[PDB]
Amino acid sequence: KPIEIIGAPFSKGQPRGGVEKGPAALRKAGLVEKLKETEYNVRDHGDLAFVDVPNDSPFQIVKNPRSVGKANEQLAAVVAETQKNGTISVVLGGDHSMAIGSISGHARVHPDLCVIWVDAHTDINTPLTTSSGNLHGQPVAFLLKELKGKFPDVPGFSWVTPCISAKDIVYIGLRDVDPGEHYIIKTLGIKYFSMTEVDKLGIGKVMEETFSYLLGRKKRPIHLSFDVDGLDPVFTPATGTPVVGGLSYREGLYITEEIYKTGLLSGLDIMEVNPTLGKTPEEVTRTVNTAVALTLSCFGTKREGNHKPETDYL
Amino acid sequence: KPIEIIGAPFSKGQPRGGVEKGPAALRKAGLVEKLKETEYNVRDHGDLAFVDVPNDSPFQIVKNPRSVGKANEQLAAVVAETQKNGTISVVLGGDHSMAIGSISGHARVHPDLCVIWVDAHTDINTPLTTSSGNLHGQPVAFLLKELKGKFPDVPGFSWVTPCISAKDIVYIGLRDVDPGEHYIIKTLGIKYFSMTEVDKLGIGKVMEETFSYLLGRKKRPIHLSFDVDGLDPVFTPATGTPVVGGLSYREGLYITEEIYKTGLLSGLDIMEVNPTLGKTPEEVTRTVNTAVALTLSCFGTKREGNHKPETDYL
Amino acid sequence: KPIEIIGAPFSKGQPRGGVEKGPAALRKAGLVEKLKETEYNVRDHGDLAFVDVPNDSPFQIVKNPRSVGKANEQLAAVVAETQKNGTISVVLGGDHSMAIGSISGHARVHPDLCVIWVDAHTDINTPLTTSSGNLHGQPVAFLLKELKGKFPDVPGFSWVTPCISAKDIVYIGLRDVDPGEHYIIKTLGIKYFSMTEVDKLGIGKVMEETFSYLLGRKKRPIHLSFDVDGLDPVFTPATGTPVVGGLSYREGLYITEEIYKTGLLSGLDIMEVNPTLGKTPEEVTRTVNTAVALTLSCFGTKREGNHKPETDYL
Ligand SMILES: N[C@@H](CSCCS(N)(=O)=O)C(=O)O
Ligand SMILES: N[C@@H](CSCCS(N)(=O)=O)C(=O)O
Ligand SMILES: N[C@@H](CSCCS(N)(=O)=O)C(=O)O
Ligand SMILES: [Mn+2]
Ligand SMILES: [Mn+2]
Ligand SMILES: [Mn+2]
Ligand SMILES: [Mn+2]
Ligand SMILES: [Mn+2]
Ligand SMILES: [Mn+2]
Repeated sequence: KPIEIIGAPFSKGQPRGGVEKGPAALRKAGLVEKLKETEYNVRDHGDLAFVDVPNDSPFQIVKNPRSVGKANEQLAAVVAETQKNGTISVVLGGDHSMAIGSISGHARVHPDLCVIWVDAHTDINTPLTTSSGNLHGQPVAFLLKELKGKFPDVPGFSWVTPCISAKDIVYIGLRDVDPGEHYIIKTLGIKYFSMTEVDKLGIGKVMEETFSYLLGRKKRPIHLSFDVDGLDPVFTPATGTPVVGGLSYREGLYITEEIYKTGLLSGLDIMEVNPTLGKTPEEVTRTVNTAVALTLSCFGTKREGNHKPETDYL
Repeated sequence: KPIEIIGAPFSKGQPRGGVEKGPAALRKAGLVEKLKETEYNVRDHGDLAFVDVPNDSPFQIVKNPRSVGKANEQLAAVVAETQKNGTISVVLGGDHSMAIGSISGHARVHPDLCVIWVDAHTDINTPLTTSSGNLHGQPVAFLLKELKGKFPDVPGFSWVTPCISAKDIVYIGLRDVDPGEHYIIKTLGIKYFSMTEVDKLGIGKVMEETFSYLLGRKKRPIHLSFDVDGLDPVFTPATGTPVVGGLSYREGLYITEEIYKTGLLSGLDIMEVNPTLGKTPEEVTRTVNTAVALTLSCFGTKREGNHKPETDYL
Repeated sequence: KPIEIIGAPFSKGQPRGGVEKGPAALRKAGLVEKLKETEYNVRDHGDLAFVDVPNDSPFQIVKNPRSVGKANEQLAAVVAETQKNGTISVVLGGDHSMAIGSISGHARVHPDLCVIWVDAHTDINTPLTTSSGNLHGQPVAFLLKELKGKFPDVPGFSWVTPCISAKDIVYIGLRDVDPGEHYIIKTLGIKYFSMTEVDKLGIGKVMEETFSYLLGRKKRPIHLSFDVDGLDPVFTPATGTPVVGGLSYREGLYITEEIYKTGLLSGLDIMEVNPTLGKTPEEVTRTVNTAVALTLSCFGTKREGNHKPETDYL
């Protein structure tokens, strides 16, 4: 099966600059090279080039709506394309607002996909409930069907179509949820596992329930939108919104290990890696590497080790 | 339901100065303000003022017995009072020796309460088994019934009455127990979960067994005496007795989260926070904040998030 | 029951110098003294003195084969001796290649022993599958029966006899396995718990299955070969091969605590501690201490605490 790396050097989803340098560091850490060494065909599509919408006025509170709507429009197109040709799309990137485009382009080719969202935040704020207007905290809002027409239309997102419902998404890692965001997820009966659940249940049982809940009836494609801040700040210190008491490095690998085993991985999001937010070179390296490592886990790399088929090492 | 903050800036329970500055930093970190934002009525009773017993000679090994006996006498009175009026008493404080007074005053108004003691130490040394004489490591000894008249009477604790028995107390976090202390807890068949049990069982199952063991028959009030050193030194570095390999920040929040859900929280002890023991400002801040956070957990604040009832955020 | 400390300051098992300074630091940290304080008879046999084989040419890729074969030959003899007299042998040491000698000498006196191997690596590379030739990564290869005559004879290991089979060994901590190594352990149906299993199952259940799998039928002696790098780099930072996402300080104590309770501990290996690889004095101290602590756990020291029998502390 083929794999395609898509860089999405974008950062207008949030105020802190640096995330556009994300895909660049992930590659610099040998994400491709390493990937090639697995049982998958790798092809680097390069980093999409975004054209900055001049005079992008803030739609009420929502900031840079047109720049983000155009950036995501462009990507969704590219993702749909590689999905079309039967390959797995892997989106390295800047902020998490690019998930709007990634999950959209994916949904087109596979309208029956479900989403496993590993993040410390829900990112389900509507243009009406954000307190910052930063779009990187509203992706789920544009993609959900139930949240359709529950908020005014935004400059540039016209092209979007609420493709997935609240019964096809699952959260794992939540620990910092806004009042409104909590309202929406309790209102729409969305399935999730907050750090407290992860604590009570254990990561093993979490993944167990997440699959039987999303693949119970029909076995559909899986889109893994992984927000690097879903691990405790200790492991992935270089991000915009660190939040203590989160997933651990082991837990994050186990979650990507189990998803691999389901053989249903169709799309991936290695979002929020910001090479400029590390208090020391170490931290940034720590962060870029676990991101890399998490990605390789999604595509084979097992901790127990791996060996090439049909080869007798003795 | 009402809540009442009672500062007890005392520190003669142990040699290291600084803990009396405890309640002051907890408030400085917005403990009240934040508390108010929950579904509870908050009322700051202020910091009790302790009068130093002059010429307080050491009763054999036990040090500052009269100062501690008088400090705890004063508090017990105050705690009983707010307990009397039907409010939850929250004791911020200096050393853990003030637990003698807190649990006493509480016991009066509710003689059927049980105690969940999150600490790395047992603090069940009798004036006869301490090796330091520091009283902050003997609280349980004065409160237990079975340990009645098993040690000589001390200058100033006359007013105390062994109110609870060893079948109403539960330990969670133990990892540094003296020879004698271990003897006593094995002798009196006291229930506890040492870091090893927490390791074997998982925090989820720990809490499960702790409740069915203390609320199995009758559902009684719960007194949570939380010694901040019960978390690993990494999370709460500013204390008198750091001990590695302890509870983690997540575990600590889960323990306070579950206790909240039992709806039986009557008294709380946020003991041992020492603003002057942090190797760097960071450490102190780290410590004061998790202490704060643990307290808010006890009264509502959930990681999955919260929203105000009867309010339609859409 | 008696205990005997045997230093094996050897380091030709791997390229990085420093490990021969291992036993010296472990003792410098009071390993003996502390040990004495337990219910065991302690006797320091001192550090074996190894004679360097001059002109030790590399057998193909395998390096320093004669120096290592002679070093291990010497030790096996000493270990068999103290095992003979009915005492427990504790081998402090340099690299893990010395396990060949330790487990051999042990097997002689107790041919029915099983091995619990706490390590991040399998160390089951045959002189034919190593990529470095470093012997500290091939111990199991020489000791296994099934791997008999599957590789050419090496200069100096003639004296060895594949004494244990793949159904008497168990791995716990694996997270960095070579392709070949993985092949061998899957081929020989060897039992193990990789960090992923530890994650899914929990350490408690791990130990549970490890015992019922090795002591299910017959209750035999246990040889614990503990590779200090089996803990995450955070706790034992001073080693040759750090690997992230490994066992935690608590987990490591639990594993040694449970093995103690089985009352079957016959031999111990406190391998790989390298006092010269610590980025700061702290790290080395951190490392030497947990090593020490893990050892004391094997012989009694419980976290819940200990008290001397027949002594009424009241
Ligand atoms: N509540 C915050 C959410 S911050 C979004 C964090 S993320 N996961 O990087 O998208 C907001 O007001 O935007
Ligand atoms: N074993 C020690 C116990 S130190 C008490 C620690 S605490 N939890 O802060 O009260 C003593 O001799 O007092
Ligand atoms: N695959 C490595 C294994 S490194 C052995 C690590 S240890 N546990 O210290 O023996 C090799 O090529 O020797
Ligand atoms: Mn996000
Ligand atoms: Mn996030
Ligand atoms: Mn205490
Ligand atoms: Mn304590
Ligand atoms: Mn090893
Ligand atoms: Mn190793």
